[PDB]
Amino acid sequence: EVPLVYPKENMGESCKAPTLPQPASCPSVPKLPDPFEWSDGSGRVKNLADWECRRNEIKAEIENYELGKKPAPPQSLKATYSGGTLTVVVNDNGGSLTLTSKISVPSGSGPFPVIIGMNSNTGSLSAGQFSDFIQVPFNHDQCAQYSMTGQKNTNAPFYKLYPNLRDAGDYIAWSWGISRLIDGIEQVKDQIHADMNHIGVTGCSYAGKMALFGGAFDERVALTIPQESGGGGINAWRVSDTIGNVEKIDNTNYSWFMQALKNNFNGKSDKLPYDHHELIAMVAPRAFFTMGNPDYEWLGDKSGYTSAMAALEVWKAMGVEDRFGFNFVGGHMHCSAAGTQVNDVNKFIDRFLRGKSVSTSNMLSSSVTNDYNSWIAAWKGYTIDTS
Repeated sequence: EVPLVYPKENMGESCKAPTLPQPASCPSVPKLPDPFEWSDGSGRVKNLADWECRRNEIKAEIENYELGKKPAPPQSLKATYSGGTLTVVVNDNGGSLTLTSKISVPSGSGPFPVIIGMNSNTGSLSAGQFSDFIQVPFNHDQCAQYSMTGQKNTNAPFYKLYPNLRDAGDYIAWSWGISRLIDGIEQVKDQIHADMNHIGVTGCSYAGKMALFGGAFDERVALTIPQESGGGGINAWRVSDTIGNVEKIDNTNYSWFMQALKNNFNGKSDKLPYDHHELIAMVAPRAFFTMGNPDYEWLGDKSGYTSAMAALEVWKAMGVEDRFGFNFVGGHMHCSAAGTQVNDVNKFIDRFLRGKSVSTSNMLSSSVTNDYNSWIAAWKGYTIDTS
């Protein structure tokens, strides 16, 4: 079989860093870059061990051009569970940072699957969809302060611990904090009966982008569920440039992302060696399900829909396309899932987090349409050898 999840945050840390051309020497790839093409233009992924390194090239490209580098695991990490609260103490190069979450543990001997919500248990999905889960809220402000002015708070605890990261995007702090939570859950696992092979992550809107980066950048996340992530999330920068008045390089904020993206690629997103379809593909071969809301134009769902279809090619290539699913539909308020969305994702929570043999074969339901073949025609229908 193809792994559904991995024991380590990054199985490909041993891979060789890709070439990273200066922005002005970057080729103009006007449609969506080829996710299987090595960063140096020298061919295409062949097997699973290759995909891990291509995943790490995508990671390195996203870190280099728009987020900043996720720190490696810290030198020291101590987690404790007392009074319903998990507290995680991080030590690295003479600094400290502490995370604290009020978690809720199901009754019984276990083990229990895990759901990490952004700023809440279960995020913007209902507690009922995870009534049988360990529920761990990620209080993101304990790493970087959420805000919607395009300005950064360099005194937040992450930036105090890595002061030379004050140019990095806030999404790299948040991804790193989610990986520190999972570190602490691992440490206390036998005490709360956590099943480390069934951890999910979810959030909506800004919290949707947070969940996308969080699970893309951590291979111990067995199901990544961004909800209405919009521009800067599942949406491709390129396609969002072709539609109008959406979140895109021109108007997003440059504290969550690096100012370098605007300065080097605004009006020239064809020059990016990557796009966000490959951010989604960093989750492959693990399970992925996302929700759209075309009723809000600011989310740019034609770009999200397009980029999701592009990402699916990576699951197809590995013969696991039933681990990828979405649902685009209107008729619901932002961050409150439509009825069909609650049902669709519940099939994914059952199979990939609860372990039931539900089927998930073709859940690509969307009231949004777009010429997505136009964006992926060059590279498409590739396949990878799975041993």
